[PDB]
Amino acid sequence: KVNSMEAYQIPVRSNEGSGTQVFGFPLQPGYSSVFSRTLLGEILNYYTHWSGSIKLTFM
Amino acid sequence: RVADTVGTGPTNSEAIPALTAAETGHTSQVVPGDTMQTRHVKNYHSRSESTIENFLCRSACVYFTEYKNSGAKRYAEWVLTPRQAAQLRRKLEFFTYVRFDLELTFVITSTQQPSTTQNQDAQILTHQIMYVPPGGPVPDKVDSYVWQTSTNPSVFWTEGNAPPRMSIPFLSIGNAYSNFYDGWSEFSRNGVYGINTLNNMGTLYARHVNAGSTGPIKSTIRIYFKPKHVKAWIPRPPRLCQYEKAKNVNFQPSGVTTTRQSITTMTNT
Amino acid sequence: RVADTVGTGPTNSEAIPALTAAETGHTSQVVPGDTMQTRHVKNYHSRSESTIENFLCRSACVYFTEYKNSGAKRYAEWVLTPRQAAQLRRKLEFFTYVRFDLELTFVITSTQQPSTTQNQDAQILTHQIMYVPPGGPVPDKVDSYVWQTSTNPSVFWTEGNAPPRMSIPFLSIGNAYSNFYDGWSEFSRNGVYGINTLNNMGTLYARHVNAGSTGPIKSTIRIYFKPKHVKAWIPRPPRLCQYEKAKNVNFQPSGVTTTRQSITTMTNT
Amino acid sequence: VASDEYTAGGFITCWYQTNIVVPADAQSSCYIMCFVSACNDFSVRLLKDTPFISQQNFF
Amino acid sequence: GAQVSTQKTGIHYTNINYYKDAASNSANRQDFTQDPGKFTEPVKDIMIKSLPALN
Amino acid sequence: GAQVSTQKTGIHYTNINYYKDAASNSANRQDFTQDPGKFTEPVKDIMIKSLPALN
Amino acid sequence: SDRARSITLGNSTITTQECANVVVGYGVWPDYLKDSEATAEDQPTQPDVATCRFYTLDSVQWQKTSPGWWWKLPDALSNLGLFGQNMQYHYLGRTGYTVHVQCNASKFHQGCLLVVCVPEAEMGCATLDNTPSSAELLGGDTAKEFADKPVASGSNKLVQRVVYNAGMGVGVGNLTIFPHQWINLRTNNSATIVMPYTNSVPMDNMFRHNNVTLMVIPFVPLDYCPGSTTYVPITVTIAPMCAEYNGLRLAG
Amino acid sequence: SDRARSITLGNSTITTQECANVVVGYGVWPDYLKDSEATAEDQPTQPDVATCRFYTLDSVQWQKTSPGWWWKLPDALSNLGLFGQNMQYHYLGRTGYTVHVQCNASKFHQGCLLVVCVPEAEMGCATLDNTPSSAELLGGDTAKEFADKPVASGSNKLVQRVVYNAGMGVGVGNLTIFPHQWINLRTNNSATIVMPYTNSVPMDNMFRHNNVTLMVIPFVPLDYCPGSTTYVPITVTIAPMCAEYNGLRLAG
Ligand SMILES: O=C(O)c1ccc(NS(=O)(=O)c2ccc(N3C(=O)c4ccccc4C3=O)cc2)cc1
Ligand SMILES: *C(=O)CCCCCCCCCCCCC
Ligand SMILES: *C(=O)CCCCCCCCCCCCC
Repeated sequence: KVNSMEAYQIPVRSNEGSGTQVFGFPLQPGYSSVFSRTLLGEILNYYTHWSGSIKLTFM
Repeated sequence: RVADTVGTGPTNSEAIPALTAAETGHTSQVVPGDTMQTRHVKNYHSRSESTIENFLCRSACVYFTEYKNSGAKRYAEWVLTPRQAAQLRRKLEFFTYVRFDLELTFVITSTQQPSTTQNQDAQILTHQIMYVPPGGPVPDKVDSYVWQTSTNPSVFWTEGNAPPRMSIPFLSIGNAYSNFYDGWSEFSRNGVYGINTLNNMGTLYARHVNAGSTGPIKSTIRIYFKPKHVKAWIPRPPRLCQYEKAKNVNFQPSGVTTTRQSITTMTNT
Repeated sequence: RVADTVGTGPTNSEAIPALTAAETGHTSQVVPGDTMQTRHVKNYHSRSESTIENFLCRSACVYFTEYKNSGAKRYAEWVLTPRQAAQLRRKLEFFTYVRFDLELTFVITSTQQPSTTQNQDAQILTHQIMYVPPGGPVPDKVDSYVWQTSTNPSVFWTEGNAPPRMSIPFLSIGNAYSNFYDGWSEFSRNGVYGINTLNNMGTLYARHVNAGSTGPIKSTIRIYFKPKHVKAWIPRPPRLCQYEKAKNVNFQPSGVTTTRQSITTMTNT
Repeated sequence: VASDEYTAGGFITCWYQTNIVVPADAQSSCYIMCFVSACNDFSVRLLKDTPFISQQNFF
Repeated sequence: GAQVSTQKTGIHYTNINYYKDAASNSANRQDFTQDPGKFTEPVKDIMIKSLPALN
Repeated sequence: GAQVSTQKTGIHYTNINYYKDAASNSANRQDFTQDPGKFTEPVKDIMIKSLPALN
Repeated sequence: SDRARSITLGNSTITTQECANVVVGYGVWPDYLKDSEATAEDQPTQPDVATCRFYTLDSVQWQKTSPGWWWKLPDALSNLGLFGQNMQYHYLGRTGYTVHVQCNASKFHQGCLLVVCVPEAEMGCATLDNTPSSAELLGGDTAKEFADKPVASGSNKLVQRVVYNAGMGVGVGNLTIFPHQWINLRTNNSATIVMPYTNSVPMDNMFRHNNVTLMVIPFVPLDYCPGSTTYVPITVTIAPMCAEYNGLRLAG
Repeated sequence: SDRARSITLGNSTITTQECANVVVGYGVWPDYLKDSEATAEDQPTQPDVATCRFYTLDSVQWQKTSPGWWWKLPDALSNLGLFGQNMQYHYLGRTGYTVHVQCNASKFHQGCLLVVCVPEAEMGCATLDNTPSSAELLGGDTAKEFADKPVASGSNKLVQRVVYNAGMGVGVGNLTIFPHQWINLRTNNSATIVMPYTNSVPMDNMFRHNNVTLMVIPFVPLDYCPGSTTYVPITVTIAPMCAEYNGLRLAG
């Protein structure tokens, strides 16, 4: 998926019931597979310490 | 720098800061008090380590060459570029255009080479490093007339002293150095691509000024670049692939990220 | 500082300063004039040697490692802690929480190693000591790309000069370093106990930058820590037992004091 | 920035609150894209080399 | 001709320039001005949070 | 920007700071404030010597 | 007069007839976290009178040979009341304590106890290349006991418990720099210490860090003649002070 | 514009794009108990942001034949969070609610729901000389369902559940004097009611009295053509408002 554009896409669909999970990943930029190569995450592998709030947007 | 959190109570309002349109190409200015109840916090944190003149202003080894006081390879030649070595190169390529003054520092070491010479007894070595601006004579041997240094900057250094250093101005003919060039130098659009003369800044030569010993000694000179007085414009995504060549942007296709088991798993593989 | 004795004459009073209750957890504030006739003395004594920034502010050897310019063990690795060596460690553990800036000083020496190499003739040695903050690349050999030092602090030192030194800020993520931790880092309360990440402060690497000689030379680097700008909170009883491990508080049970013949004898055994 | 269990971050998860509902002749499979950025109270500290660029020889 | 400036703290220091070239001077470490509004919010119309981004 | 302070005696010295970091400065040797009353007398009620500790 | 005391926190009230004053910490009384020392940006939970009130722990007999006892503070109240139900739903919290130890005996009995609240009392292991397990350090309102003889070194996850080293490798007679009182049976029958929150971080998780440890140690053994009561209990009572919690999540 | 809404309570935030305003009670917004209406003399516990925040209950499918559902308010949150841990340690408490019901469907679906909060909805029994058991009235965050046909009379402790009498013996079309909104699928996808505390006593025990009952009743059935989504859930989200508790005791 990493060798395609399918990495960036998160599946959601019509399914029976609700309360099923869509995704989960841990908060830890600059370590996690998900966040280490993001633009935020690569200004954060040059640093040992980090502080503050992070905002995720979904579209 | 860092801003202070402001306290917030309950809401029930026609305001909708959380909802946004990300199609507009605008990063939302939502702060935590918008989406939840927060307390007032005083922050005393600073953004002083993430200045561009902190990030780029540390010495970094760019190259090293070797030369001997006997046989072939009597001197070392190097065309000054910060693109031979990966680590410095990657940092500068967070930007399209940069402008800075260098400080060169040289760590010159010498090592005795195996031989069957009886009764070696080195004298102290003195080394000459000669900076030659673009154009003009190039030494073709140790003991040419080019090492006179009538108008070429040069330093002499005897062993067991502090590393030499010298400052270099900003030497571009342009108003900034460019780290990327999407063109040809020829009007026909033939020949090498991505080659430009905005980043010329001469060649460096290094030799021994004496062979102290009867036996062979080989020296290694390491060049360190330290940007200072930096200004930078137009930021770019970091390099994702390993570099291949020093004159090209050529790459082997690399995956976006490393893998993991599922889209719900909380560990890396 | 030291207070002046005040003269006192005879008493016969309902005052009872000598009698007290020590069950209250209060140390009595009795002075000598209370219990006897004293003269007035002017004291000019000071308590300036017993300041915390005098007690802890002297260089102390914490560790030493060896490395060679040939064969195996080409470099030395050490994780910075003041807990390898007994004397410094004991002094800091008069307190629970401490906060200070380091000054590192390195005494680097070299010793010729026995060999059957004919016609040895060393050049001066240059050494590189590289500080690597927590995380990031670790050298796995002499001549890796990690010794470029593009963004890792590093010093170079040629023999027969003054010891290098550098200052380090207070690097804790907490508001003080802790010398004791009564917990686990895991929420399950499993794994190692007393392990915490408040006291991380990277790893130190050291190597030769050249092998000067044809024969083998082995170097020894000794690291000295000097606290400065110290603040300390919550005092603790001194360590009574010998230390066993550098990560644990583990001990062999030791008697309270050394013995003597009787409870009326005026000599030690 | 690096993995430590003393400075664990937490977990970010997503669930269906309600099913995806579509009419006939519209795809019942959709995607979400995620974005990440820092807030204005964010800061970083203590420079170090990045683990993400390497070389075996000069280029 | 000495400059006196404040140090980075959780006092002051003195500096004299010794050379006739301004490329010989020590690095500028204490410049902390910033403006993220070029790269965030480059939109022509002013976005107000607590109002629809698109009407 | 020099500080002039008194020396330890039974005169004065001059000091200039040369660096832009306040962790580069020499150690603070002459801070002599103290307060033993946190560790001695931590009791809530005020103890007066020359009066019973317990009535 | 000076020997009578009453302390009211929430529902609870304690009253003593023999009292040695109240020791207060390092001269610092419990307070709520300031907004100039805070790091966490959420609004705190402050339950008030549902957490901050006295809780009695189990009593333990004082015998002629008894070595001493210890309780590790947030994890000795972790199953009790809504104090225990706020620290498993929240990631963070900070609190001070008021510790009150009772022990009454006749005027024909003798003995002396040292009651200390020791910040970050990290304790050794019998085997020198292991560290203790969490089932050898933590009770849950049951007291752990010291020993009078060295713990043998096996392949143990046992604590090295000896009274004279205090399980920490220090002299036990030097534990008097920590906030303390003595219960001497011919004087007083109770001891009160008020601890403030001591840590190097403004709030901390309470299910993997114990920032205080109470220890009650006989220095003079219990002694009495035939015909007297032979069972003398020691009861410990502990009240939170200015408890806060932050970081609401699921239970666990 | 008028259709966008955001409600923030504690951690939680709800956002809707289609909204019919917010109905507020009888024009009374939740408030804390006054000291001129109070009877109990102890200091209240007011947990604040640990109780007063949105809790999602289990979803339930809306089918072409569905009769309706009900949840009895304090006893549908009794196992959830620290709301559930304050009402079993205290004898008393009082709270208002914000109830938010969600149900989204396409523009090719149709149907209509009535969402009512009914004070003291006492419900009949199938057998006329018995009263219902507490396992037929109370879910626990699972919804109880109405029936479309009369419940047969046996020797039952069953509820008499019929939609058209509403289980109370009244016309179902007259439930519009209670605070209410309609979810009509061609207009809006959510409904918000804010109830104040309604009782004839200033505080009351919450484990044997349910002072409100939410009911969601189809008046126009769900209908759609082949090719559309066949599963349409209805999610209920409920937040306490100004919760207080008094009378701290043991759990139970
Ligand atoms: O130590 C550093 O500062 C230093 C070490 C390695 C380095 N980058 S590298 O890609 O790992 C690299 C690794 C080895 C060599 N290299 C040699 O070791 C060598 C030996 C003899 C002739 C030529 C060379 C030569 O190109 C060049 C580069 C940069 C600097
Ligand atoms: C302004 O520059 C005058 C202030 C006093 C100067 C003291 C100068 C210190 C020693 C000389 C440095 C000269 C460098 C070329
Ligand atoms: C205040 O600092 C000015 C007082 C006179 C300064 C004399 C300076 C001595 C020589 C320069 C030291 C500079 C260190 C960077």
